[PDB]
Amino acid sequence: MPTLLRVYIDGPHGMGKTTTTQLLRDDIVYVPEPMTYWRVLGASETIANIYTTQHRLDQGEISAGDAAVVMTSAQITMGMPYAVTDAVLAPHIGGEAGSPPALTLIFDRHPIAALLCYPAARYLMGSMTPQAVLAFVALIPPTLPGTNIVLGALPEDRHIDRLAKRQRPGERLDLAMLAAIRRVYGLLANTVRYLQCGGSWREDWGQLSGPRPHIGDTLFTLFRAPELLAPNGDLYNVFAWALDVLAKRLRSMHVFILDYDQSPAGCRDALLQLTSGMVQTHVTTPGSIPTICDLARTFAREMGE
Amino acid sequence: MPTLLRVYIDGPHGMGKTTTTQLLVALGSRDDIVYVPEPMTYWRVLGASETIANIYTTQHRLDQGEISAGDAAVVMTSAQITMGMPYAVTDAVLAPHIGGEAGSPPALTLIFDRHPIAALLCYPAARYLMGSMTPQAVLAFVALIPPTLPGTNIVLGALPEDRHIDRLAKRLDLAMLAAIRRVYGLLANTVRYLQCGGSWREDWGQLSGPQSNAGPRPHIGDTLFTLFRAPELLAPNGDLYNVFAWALDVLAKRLRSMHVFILDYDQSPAGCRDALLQLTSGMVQTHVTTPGSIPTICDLARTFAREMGE
Amino acid sequence: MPTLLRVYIDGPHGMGKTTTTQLLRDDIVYVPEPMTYWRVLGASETIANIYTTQHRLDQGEISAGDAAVVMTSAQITMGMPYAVTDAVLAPHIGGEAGSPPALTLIFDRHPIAALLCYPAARYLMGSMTPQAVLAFVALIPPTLPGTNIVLGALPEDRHIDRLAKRQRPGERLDLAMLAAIRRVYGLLANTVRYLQCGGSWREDWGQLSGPRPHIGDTLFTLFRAPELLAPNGDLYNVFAWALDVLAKRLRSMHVFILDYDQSPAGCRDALLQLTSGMVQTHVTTPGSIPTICDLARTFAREMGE
Amino acid sequence: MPTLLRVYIDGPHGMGKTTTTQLLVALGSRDDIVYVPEPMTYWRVLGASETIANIYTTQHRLDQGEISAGDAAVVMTSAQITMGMPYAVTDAVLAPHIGGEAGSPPALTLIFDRHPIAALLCYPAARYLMGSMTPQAVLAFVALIPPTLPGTNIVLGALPEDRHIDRLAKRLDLAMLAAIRRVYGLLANTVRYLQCGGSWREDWGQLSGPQSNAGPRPHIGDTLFTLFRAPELLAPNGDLYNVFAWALDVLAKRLRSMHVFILDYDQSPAGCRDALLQLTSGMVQTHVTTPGSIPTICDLARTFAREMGE
Ligand SMILES: Cc1c(CCCO)[nH]c(=O)[nH]c1=O
Ligand SMILES: Cc1c(CCCO)[nH]c(=O)[nH]c1=O
Ligand SMILES: Cc1c(CCCO)[nH]c(=O)[nH]c1=O
Ligand SMILES: Cc1c(CCCO)[nH]c(=O)[nH]c1=O
Repeated sequence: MPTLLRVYIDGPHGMGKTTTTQLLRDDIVYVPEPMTYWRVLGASETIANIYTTQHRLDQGEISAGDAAVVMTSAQITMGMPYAVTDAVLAPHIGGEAGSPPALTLIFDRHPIAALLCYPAARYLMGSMTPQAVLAFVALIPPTLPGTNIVLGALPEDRHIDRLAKRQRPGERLDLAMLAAIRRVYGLLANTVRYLQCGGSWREDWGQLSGPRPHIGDTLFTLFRAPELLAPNGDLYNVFAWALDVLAKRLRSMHVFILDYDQSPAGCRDALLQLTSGMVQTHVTTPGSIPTICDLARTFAREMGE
Repeated sequence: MPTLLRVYIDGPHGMGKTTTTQLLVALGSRDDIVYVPEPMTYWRVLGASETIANIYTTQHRLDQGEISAGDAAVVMTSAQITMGMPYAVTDAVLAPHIGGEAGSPPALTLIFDRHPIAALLCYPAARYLMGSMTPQAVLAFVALIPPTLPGTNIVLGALPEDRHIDRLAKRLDLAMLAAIRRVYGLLANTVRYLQCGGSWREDWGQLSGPQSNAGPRPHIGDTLFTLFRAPELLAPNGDLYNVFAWALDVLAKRLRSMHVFILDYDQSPAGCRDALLQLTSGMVQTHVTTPGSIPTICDLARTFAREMGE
Repeated sequence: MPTLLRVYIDGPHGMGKTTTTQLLRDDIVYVPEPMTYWRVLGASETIANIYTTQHRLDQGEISAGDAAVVMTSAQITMGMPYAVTDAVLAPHIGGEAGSPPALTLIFDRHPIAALLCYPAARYLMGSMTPQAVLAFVALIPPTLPGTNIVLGALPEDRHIDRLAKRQRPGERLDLAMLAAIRRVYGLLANTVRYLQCGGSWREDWGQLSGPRPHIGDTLFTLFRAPELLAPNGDLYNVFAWALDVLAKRLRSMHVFILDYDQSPAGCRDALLQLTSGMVQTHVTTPGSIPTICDLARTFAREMGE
Repeated sequence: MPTLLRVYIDGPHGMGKTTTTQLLVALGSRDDIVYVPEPMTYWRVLGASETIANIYTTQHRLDQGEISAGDAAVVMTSAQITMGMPYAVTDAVLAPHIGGEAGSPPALTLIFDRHPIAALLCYPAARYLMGSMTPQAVLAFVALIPPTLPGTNIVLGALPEDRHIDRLAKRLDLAMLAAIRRVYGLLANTVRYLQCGGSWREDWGQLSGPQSNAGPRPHIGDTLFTLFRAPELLAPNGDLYNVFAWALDVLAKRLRSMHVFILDYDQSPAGCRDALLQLTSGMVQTHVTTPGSIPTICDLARTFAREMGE
């Protein structure tokens, strides 16, 4: 059975993933940003709606409840392409191969960006309830073998610079959102590591009110929100179970950090040198490769412009 | 390994589902049958404030022309996320304990008040027909439906519309009642169609202009695939965009391995109970993954019930 | 408190770590190969003794028992510099910093090379008992925070080529040893991953006789050796406890794969791009940096030529 | 948290250590005192074949001039790895359960038949004096001595040489007996020296040409630091190579936080027992890290005893 290498380029937007993936006929396929789905297919100018809603919340034109509704609804549209892609690809993924590959599938983001990271950042911006965030978490697809996710590293000033000259249709340069999104992804990397080193959120939970990251430097800190706790301060079981799922989904992910503070050619090599430690899997059928190729190419043609 | 029987009682609201279930639970030994109730407390307090009231108020507002379709859709989509939360989280923590199928007593019987598809497919689809939700959002929810675990037995209910209207009326939105009844009828036909070898892609062109585990193969027009022939999902060449076509592939995959049964609610509560009890005999059981899965499952259900079912 | 980045360049010898580390005044210090300790200080031509002993075992001049004694004794000498370095450095290492660093300490190998990997490979060459290997494992120092280890990737033919032109004093080009050492390091990488993904050796033990690597692709397979089992096939508790330590020591390590199938400049950049995902720690005293620098420079001056 | 008392009975062999320990264990309740015996079975069968016999045969062979110093050193080094295995593995799995120090009854008392330093320092050092081990290998073992956990109470024994020779003689290598007695005397002085503020680096130059927890500061020449002034460890400038100097730093660090006591074995078994029992009163206890650490520790000790102590 042929081998496959899946690479999910994620992290905060505005550092250069697009460029980095771009600089790069049958052995590698690229599933690009589904901008057409966000701007036309799924709804009308989804990014624009998102930034306009936060801006109005900031100005006091709408309430926090109004914003959260908009924001929750918008995230469903944003993640759609990722969720549908994962669902049809799942059955074709077999078990790990071990320490080249028939096919290399490079994706522009993983489902957790839309189901965990963006929503968590919006929660930090006061435009999304923590219950909605855990509801998206509860819907995160099972982590399949060989789930390699590349997160970016970049000093904030440089990030702002880079983000400013590459704004998306309807986007507004919001420094508070940049900080929130950067904080979530930093916590994300720490969480995977925490979990991989044996961290148990239920055992360390008490430390939030008192060789691995401290629970306070992981995504678990965000869920100490008062909306999720009973009158005695205990976490409701519904949410505690959602955190159990988060732990299980994140733990088996393989995280790779890509330094974006270099030229596009540097990033390109950087990324390519990073693939040697990535985990490959076998496919389930002999005709899985071809199907995967068409899926990816069809996705790109229809949603990546 | 000990065996497990999971039964999800679902279908349109107002038929007597909850009553029936509690009567069934009351018959069995204290610990060989557990109930996972309707998470009303999560819907009224924990996830958000009064969700059902908000859903109904939004629709009414839309009907009166006090808000736009867009305004309603954003509220319905967000409300549906909250509505489905408890079902999704329960399925996610139960998943790992479910083993392979065994055969048609068992160590434990888990009766559930609805299945994830109620909140991720059925209500959203009914709201799409009510004009308070977009077809794109409905398909987004469909794509998020968790993998269907082995031994997924779903009991849907049958009941004459005049009796249902009567039973339900003590708002009483009759248009929504008709829409949810139609959606559940489509659902049963969809499973049947899929189990008889039906391929939506092959029959798609037959579109234009119930029994779940018995009968001949239904026409595609009598299944859920007909709801998605909306102009929003169609490209300039007439066919469905691939994004949406893939969502329909997920829908087929998720519903084809389920075991659906129809329970006639047009009888007394005790009749319903005994009818349901008889139906369990042809249902599929599964093994559990660990020896301590049973206890864990009981605790999960009891915990759920205590915190969210009142 | 200043931050520190420790980088242990390890993996099978002969791929180019030396060159890679070499191509690279106060912010980075290099602790080189302690060749002088191996050839003179600790004993006389230790590498030579090692390869001569295997060769004689292969030719049938000495017995397996004779070889194991020599081999065990030799490994104590080989690891000495690493073990003493770790022991005096331990107290200065604080907790993780999180997602530049005051000091970057690049080492030529980590204690597990001499206490786990080489011995395991020699066990595979029939020149070391499995009990001795688990005895070295039991002596592996506690895994401190920020333990980043770089392992190399390189196709076998290329490795042989590279190994052939860079033989060490007294070394003999042994293809059976190359395979054994390459196999151990491949299993090592799989083991860390297995452990990080929740793998439990005691739970999966039964699979050796019947989203993570299968236990059969980890270092645990090597310890199914008959010398370690009781008459009923059970693992003796002494050894089972040694495997518990292995799991604990390996699990919190951060592994990074460096592709050595490129020019030295490529490897150098490759390695440097790999540092962005490495874990940094705080030191315990304000004067820890300076002390660390002198230790490293003193080590280099006395043992690295 | 429950408290724990760990006592390592060590010192030269042939003084009555084992007997004394078993008498002490026999006094306490069944489960408040557990014994971790000498792992003879690991030394005779499990780790290798007959290790002690091999050690003694090698030395004899060396003495007779039937093998070289190099041949003996390779065998002694490898034998010492096997000898220390069970102590090292036990310390590694016990470590995580040990908490901070409490004060001078406790939930559990663990009596050990020797400590890791016996196999990683004392015997190797004695073999160095016997010419069957190199000083470099001895220092390699020293560098591998595990971090000294809190509440490390070590009981060393005192006994006149004529009585010891008598007690030990039913080979009888008197040179080895003298070497091991000297090493243990040096050890006690080393701890004392370190606890009185002694700095080997400051006093190194005083080298040329017992009581563990009492008395004045011993001279460096009466401590273990004197054994390492060997020509093999000295650079051309006269001083120690840094590699070896760092090994001595590890030795100081490891022995300075230990609590050493001297037990007089020149009395009857019951006298020894009561003497030992009285000594436990000034020993340091520690808390355990988890509430279930006690049971785990008991099982570990019982398992160890069953598998390796006969
Ligand atoms: C992926 C994602 C982005 C990033 C898209 C890149 O510009 N932004 C959002 O507001 N929600 C999402 O979920
Ligand atoms: C499950 C569900 C119901 C049924 C709950 C009332 O019995 N109603 C909705 O409006 N959305 C849903 O998702
Ligand atoms: C590190 C090591 C090497 C590798 C040193 C690099 O040439 N070889 C051995 O035989 N034992 C060891 O432990
Ligand atoms: C502990 C030990 C002993 C003592 C065991 C006999 O009581 N003898 C040796 O030769 N080496 C050792 O390491």
